[PDB]
Amino acid sequence: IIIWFLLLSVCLGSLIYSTAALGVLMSNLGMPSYCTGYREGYLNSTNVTIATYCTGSIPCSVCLSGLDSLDTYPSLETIQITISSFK
Amino acid sequence: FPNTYLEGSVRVVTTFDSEYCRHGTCERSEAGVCVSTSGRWVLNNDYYRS
Amino acid sequence: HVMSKHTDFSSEIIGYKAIDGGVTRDIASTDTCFANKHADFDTWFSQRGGSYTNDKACPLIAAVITREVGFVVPGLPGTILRTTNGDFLHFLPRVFSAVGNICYTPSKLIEYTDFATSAC
Repeated sequence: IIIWFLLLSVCLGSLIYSTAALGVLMSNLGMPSYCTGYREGYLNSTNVTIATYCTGSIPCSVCLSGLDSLDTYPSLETIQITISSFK
Repeated sequence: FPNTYLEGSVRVVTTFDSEYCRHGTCERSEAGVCVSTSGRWVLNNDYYRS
Repeated sequence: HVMSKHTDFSSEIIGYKAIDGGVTRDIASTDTCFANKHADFDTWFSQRGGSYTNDKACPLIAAVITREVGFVVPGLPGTILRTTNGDFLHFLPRVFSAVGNICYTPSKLIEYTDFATSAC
């Protein structure tokens, strides 16, 4: 029962990896391919973050792997800190 | 942020019995009035009083 | 992804500023690591005798520019511009020459030298 679902998840992951490999081959040799639309739309878009552009969709994020984004900067964060209370 | 009545080189502030917080730093202060000769951040406590 | 160096808008830059913890601050020669996207910053820092190592876990370098470049994103200081290669850039626009790093009070804008000891 659970084994069938695990195998389905493995096959879906393998298909996603195949699409990622196709995107890598595109970035290396061109290329008119599956991942052209997402990257072409994202390059001209004003969305500095991939979360708002892809809306959390897995294939869109997979096609966009390897490109610079605002989310890659950890120094822009600011952890809220409570100062010492008293003596 | 607390209420203020003068801004610039010299500042006067008023506080209540509640904690105030700013960008990345929250602090606890008591009610009162403080006067500073410089535009530095001011709150009513022993640390700033010293 | 590996950061790259770009030289666009080099003639419009007066100086450089560092962003640490989401707040812009002045640069000192004692600092040892930065995140950089510009090549002229190497000449800017070498003339003062400084050396550094590039890493993503270090304060970003931003250039003070006299030209309105990029667009404003809420929560981020200055302006953000994206290069033709996809890399992003940061700049500090100004209206008047006597501008260092400016922070926002709820009512007015006041310059500061240190965020921890200012009305910011």
